[PDB]
Amino acid sequence: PIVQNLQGQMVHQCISPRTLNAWVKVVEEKAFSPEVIPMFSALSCGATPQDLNTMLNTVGGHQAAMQMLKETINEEAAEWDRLHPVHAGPIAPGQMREPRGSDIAGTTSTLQEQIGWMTHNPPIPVGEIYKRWIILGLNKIVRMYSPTSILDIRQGPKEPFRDYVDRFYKTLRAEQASQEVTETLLVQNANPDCKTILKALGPGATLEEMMTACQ
Amino acid sequence: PIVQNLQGQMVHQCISPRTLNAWVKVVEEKAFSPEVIPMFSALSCGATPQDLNTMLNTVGGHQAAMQMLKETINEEAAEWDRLHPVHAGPIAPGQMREPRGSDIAGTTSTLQEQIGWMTHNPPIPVGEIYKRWIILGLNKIVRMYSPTSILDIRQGPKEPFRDYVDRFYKTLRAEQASQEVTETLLVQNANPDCKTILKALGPGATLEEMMTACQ
Amino acid sequence: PIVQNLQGQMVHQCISPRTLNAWVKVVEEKAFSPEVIPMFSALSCGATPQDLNTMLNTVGGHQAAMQMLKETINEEAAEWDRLHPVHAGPIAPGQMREPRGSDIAGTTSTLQEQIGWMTHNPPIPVGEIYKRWIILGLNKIVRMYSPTSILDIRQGPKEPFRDYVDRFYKTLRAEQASQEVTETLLVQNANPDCKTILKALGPGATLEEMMTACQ
Amino acid sequence: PIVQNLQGQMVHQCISPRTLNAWVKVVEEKAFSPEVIPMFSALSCGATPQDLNTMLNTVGGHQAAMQMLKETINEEAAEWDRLHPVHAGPIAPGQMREPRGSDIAGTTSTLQEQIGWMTHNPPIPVGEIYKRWIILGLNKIVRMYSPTSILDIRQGPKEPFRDYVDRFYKTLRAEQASQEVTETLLVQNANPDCKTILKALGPGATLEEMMTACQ
Amino acid sequence: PIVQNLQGQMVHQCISPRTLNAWVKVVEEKAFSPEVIPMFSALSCGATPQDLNTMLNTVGGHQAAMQMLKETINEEAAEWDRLHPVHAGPIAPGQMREPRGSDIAGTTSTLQEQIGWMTHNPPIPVGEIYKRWIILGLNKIVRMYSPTSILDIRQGPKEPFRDYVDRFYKTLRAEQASQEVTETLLVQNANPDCKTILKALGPGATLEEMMTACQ
Amino acid sequence: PIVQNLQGQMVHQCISPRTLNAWVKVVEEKAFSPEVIPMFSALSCGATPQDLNTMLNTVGGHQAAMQMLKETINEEAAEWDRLHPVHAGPIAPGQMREPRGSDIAGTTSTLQEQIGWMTHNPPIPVGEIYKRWIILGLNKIVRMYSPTSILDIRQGPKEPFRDYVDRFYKTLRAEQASQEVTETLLVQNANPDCKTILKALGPGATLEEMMTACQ
Ligand SMILES: Cc1[nH]c2ccccc2c1CC(=O)N[C@@H](Cc1ccccc1)C(=O)N(C)c1ccccc1
Ligand SMILES: Cc1[nH]c2ccccc2c1CC(=O)N[C@@H](Cc1ccccc1)C(=O)N(C)c1ccccc1
Ligand SMILES: Cc1[nH]c2ccccc2c1CC(=O)N[C@@H](Cc1ccccc1)C(=O)N(C)c1ccccc1
Ligand SMILES: Cc1[nH]c2ccccc2c1CC(=O)N[C@@H](Cc1ccccc1)C(=O)N(C)c1ccccc1
Ligand SMILES: Cc1[nH]c2ccccc2c1CC(=O)N[C@@H](Cc1ccccc1)C(=O)N(C)c1ccccc1
Ligand SMILES: Cc1[nH]c2ccccc2c1CC(=O)N[C@@H](Cc1ccccc1)C(=O)N(C)c1ccccc1
Repeated sequence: PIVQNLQGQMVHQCISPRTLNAWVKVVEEKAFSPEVIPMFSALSCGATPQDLNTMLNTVGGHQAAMQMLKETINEEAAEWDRLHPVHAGPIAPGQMREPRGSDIAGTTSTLQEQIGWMTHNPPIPVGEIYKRWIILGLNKIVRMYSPTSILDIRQGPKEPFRDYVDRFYKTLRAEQASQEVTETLLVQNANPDCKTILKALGPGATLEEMMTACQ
Repeated sequence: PIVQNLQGQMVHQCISPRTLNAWVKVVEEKAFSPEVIPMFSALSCGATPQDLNTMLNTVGGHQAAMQMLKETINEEAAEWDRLHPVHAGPIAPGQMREPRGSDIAGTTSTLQEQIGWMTHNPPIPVGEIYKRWIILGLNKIVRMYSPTSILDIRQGPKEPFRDYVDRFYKTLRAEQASQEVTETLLVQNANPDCKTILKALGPGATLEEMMTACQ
Repeated sequence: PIVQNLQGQMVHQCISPRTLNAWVKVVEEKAFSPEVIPMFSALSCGATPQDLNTMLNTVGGHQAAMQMLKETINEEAAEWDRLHPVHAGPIAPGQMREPRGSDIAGTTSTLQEQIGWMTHNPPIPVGEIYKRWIILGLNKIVRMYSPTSILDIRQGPKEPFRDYVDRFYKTLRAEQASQEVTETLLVQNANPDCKTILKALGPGATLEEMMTACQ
Repeated sequence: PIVQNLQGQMVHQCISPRTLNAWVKVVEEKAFSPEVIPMFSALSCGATPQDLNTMLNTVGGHQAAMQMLKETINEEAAEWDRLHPVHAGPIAPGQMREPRGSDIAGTTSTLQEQIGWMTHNPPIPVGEIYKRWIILGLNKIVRMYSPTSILDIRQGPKEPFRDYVDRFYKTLRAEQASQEVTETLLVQNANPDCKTILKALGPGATLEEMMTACQ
Repeated sequence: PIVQNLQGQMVHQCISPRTLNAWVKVVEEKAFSPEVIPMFSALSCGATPQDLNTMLNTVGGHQAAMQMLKETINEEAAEWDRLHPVHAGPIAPGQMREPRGSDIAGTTSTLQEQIGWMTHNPPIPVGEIYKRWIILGLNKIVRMYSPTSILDIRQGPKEPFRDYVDRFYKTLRAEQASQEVTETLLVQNANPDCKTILKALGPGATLEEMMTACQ
Repeated sequence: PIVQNLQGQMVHQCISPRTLNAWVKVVEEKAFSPEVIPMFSALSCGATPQDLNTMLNTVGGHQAAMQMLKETINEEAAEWDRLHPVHAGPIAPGQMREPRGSDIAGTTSTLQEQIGWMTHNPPIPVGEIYKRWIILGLNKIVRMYSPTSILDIRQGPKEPFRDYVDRFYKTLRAEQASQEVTETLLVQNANPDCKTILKALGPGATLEEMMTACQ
């Protein structure tokens, strides 16, 4: 990644085994459960495009997902190139060239060029731009592997209300890949006895009040 | 988080895998037992609002609680906006804008803006302000999931006094979410033989003396 | 905690997950065995009162002990206030105020005030003062939960002398909470055959010589 | 490895136990699965040729592979020598000599000479050059130990489409040692019912659309 | 411990959880096997007397040994006082006082005084002096708990020679607490067939040659 | 070890628990398998003779090997003394003395003297010189405990060729203690069917081609 030293200047630092192992284990344990995405984002703080490819490459399984991610990346890179065409022809000696989609994705750029872009003034944050493309793809994957529709999350006749609400909002989080946009459907899919207590609370009950009322 | 360097200046530093993993495991092992809250506070030392959202987002389960936390956060942010309205209209070029509730909660502010607020002179400590809102919500959650009333903590006929006092004050801590405001109820809920020894100690016995007397 | 930087100046540093986890696990594994106390003291090197409360708060169980510790802390703070009354009335603008017991225990002081006291010249070491109060309380707890009197530590008819001496001095350490003030009682509680060998050594035998003689 | 200090200058640093252990465990757990290669590359960030030999040498098993790697290294070093012959005869006192293949592979050069090359201006990046040779060899090994042809990856009659796509692209990755150059063969090797749905999608369906259509 | 900073000056640093845990686990796993002593010495690199007491205090069991260690420490401190008597009477304002045995053992000195001695010019290395006393005691303990005499280490009729030599020199190391001062007794305690081969080698065979000859 | 600081100067640093534990576990898990040697060399990067003795001393078992290592060390030290005799008589006040074999092995030199030699200009690298002696001894040990001759490594009638080549080169590595100096013996010890395929390849087949041909 790029971090600041005591100069205090922005410099490249090797990705640590600590970070590498964290990401590998998160994927191993959690697959594409939505809470994997914020972990990816935090572990890749300050990442160059090279670092981002490294993390993605250390994933052993899930190659269907990874191919879908590649397809999303290529789509975003094509759109980058539409929005910001780069001038062909030889570039000026010693000068910084403009990055195209493939440079941002780190397929056609060197680490040194990536470093140059990220630390220039003003900087071209190719690491942040590539990370956004990756998260866009990962969100699609989280939504694809979400196994259940919110419409099938209904409270069991013997299920405690809190356990039902946990399933409901966990399902909501995956179906929406942790992006916000509920109250009524939650009451509707409650079991008969809880639904009765809830309807009699009136509209605008907080979740706290609902869980209290059905405890 | 924000830490000081050797300049020695306040600078942003990436959240470490060590911290990320600690928080994830604490929640996994302890749920919303009250001692989870001080762990959250210590692990989030120097946190930006982005860092705080990261930690909250890496929690996989407990989505009922998390939605309750969101509702508490939105309440505190609405109140912030009532107390400190921000001036609409274009802000002055190159100047720091005023944060509203959603900026403090990190929903509508960038990391760079958060950094600017936290390191300004005088600083606007948006990380500390957001952490207070979060702890307020987490305390509500700790109190909700407290499974037992202090009124049902009574010493078993064969239960050692120390084991009874452990249950009593552990229950007290959850019911009050580790916030202070006892002696008499502790004696009242003691078993017959211990209660006898305790009553004969008179008022104002220290807990030490009570546990000694019933050992 | 407070540590020195390369300026090299005394600055506040966040408590590390490494330290937090160490303390939590020590208590989990060892309860209030006496060797827990020196571990507490070493893990809390350079601690502010805030850090000390953090460590104490991350303890999940043992709430009878923790309440006894609170009572000891309040006693020491009352005595601090007797010895060093603070002047009421508004304090001088921009000036350091005097800490009372509750400030030292970190109940009524901010981290910034604690930092100010600890780094002032001359410093008021509120972290060290609070740590002493805590260790005073923890020592009482170690002594309370000591399950056996030294008078009941007697060598088994088939127990090796070394195993008996281990139990004897381990019991002594708890009963005295690792504070020093023996030879004769150790011989007295030895089994018949070992006691015979020991009596014939005469007074002033070193433990080494005693263990050699009964090996 | 070589890293920059606060001068901020390029200096040699000892390889850490953290890195050494990471590499050893990766090989132990994963053999020559393709995701091992990017892990090698990241763990060897900034590596001297000495560091690269160290990592390769700490591998205990897989000695057939290691001998194949040696043969690849010797081939690349022979080619280096063809392209960049070094002048025989005594070199100038105090001056940097030219590296030949065996110096780059660290068989005939000292750590001090390697350091000199890597930090000279302009530098001769012998660590990066040697790493490329090693990855070239490791890629051959990954391809050799790939147990299955893509032609034998066909969807089971009861196999979920996603599970089939995972096997297909994982096989592709090994057979090609994680180097890119598919859609049609993936449809062809699908089972009858999925193939029907897929053919009726028309050409140019994204993988996302295909997996959606066969879910 | 005391380490140098970038000033680069000798400063006090808190003992790390890493070090604390290492020592605790070494004792837990290895007891007073001789290889425990060099581990103690290395883990206590740069230790103040306070740090040394900390490490000794975190040992939970083995209290017979610890009392023997205390007795050895008191003996060395008495001898220090004989060799270097300290002048009674009030010491000069602001000046460094002379350490007596109890100051070196850290029973009657503060951390600040210990720091002063260790960093003075010329320094009085109270940490190194105390460590020597401790190792002297630990060596006595290693020798006491050595369960077997070298005279009872004889090669089994079916025991491989290498396995016999391992037991022989491991026994030697404990009986001598890893202090050097053999060839003949090793041959004498060999089994009949190996002894025959060995006698016919003549005097002055290296161990290598002996183990080769009896393989 | 000796490392450079930010001055940036060569200074002594305590050996870390991380390093100490790594070495101890490597020996525990791997004995004197050849890949242990490069691990020793890397873990002892920058080591003083004191550090080298520390690492060797933390090994609990294998005392036959350790005594053989001592004998090798004494041989190398005797030869050092033959090549570089040191002048007897009192050395000049404040001046650096010449190291003899026992100083390099750290038996008769202090840490301060070792530091002086290693950081002098020009330096006398006593750590590197001692490490070479140790590796020379360890290599002898690896060769001694090699359980099998390359002449007994023959392909099983049902053994896959790759599994045979793994055993062959692993045996070669131990018998030669990871020092290079094969093709023909590998074919000769192949099973009948593989030998046939191999002979018909002609001389000069690469191992890659051989393993391909017998897959
Ligand atoms: C955890 C989560 N569960 C969801 C369910 C449906 C849709 C989205 C989600 C999310 C992501 C989610 O909303 N995470 C929160 C952080 C958070 C997590 C947990 C509790 C409180 C705050 C977040 O990133 N931001 C920016 C946020 C902060 C405060 C209020 C609203 C949003
Ligand atoms: C641990 C705890 N148990 C409780 C039971 C009921 C109500 C609250 C609690 C708490 C939180 C609790 O009170 N924690 C203590 C720290 C502490 C923890 C454990 C022992 C001693 C001191 C705390 O944060 N402060 C500021 C404090 C310090 C000294 C005296 C009183 C309060
Ligand atoms: C370990 C311990 N066991 C005891 C039994 C009864 C009473 C007290 C104790 C103690 C605490 C105990 O005495 N710990 C020792 C350190 C120590 C620990 C173990 C062996 C040697 C030195 C200590 O803190 N100090 C200041 C000390 C140092 C040297 C001599 C005497 C005291
Ligand atoms: C993971 C992988 N699976 C493959 C299957 C067949 C052939 C090659 C591969 C690879 C290596 C592979 O292609 N890894 C990717 C990084 C990556 C990994 C996973 C998902 C998305 C991006 C990579 O290194 N680069 C430079 C890249 C980046 C974006 C688009 C295309 C290539
Ligand atoms: C390991 C050990 N085994 C022994 C058996 C009997 C007596 C003493 C011992 C020792 C302690 C032991 O001798 N350790 C060695 C270091 C060492 C350890 C292992 C192999 C080679 C060198 C040591 O500390 N020094 C100073 C030393 C160095 C070279 C030659 C002779 C001595
Ligand atoms: C791993 C190893 N196996 C052997 C079998 C017989 C004899 C020696 C060995 C060795 C030690 C061995 O040769 N290790 C290699 C490093 C290495 C390890 C593994 C694969 C490729 C390169 C080494 O140290 N050097 C200097 C080297 C580098 C390139 C070519 C030839 C030698």
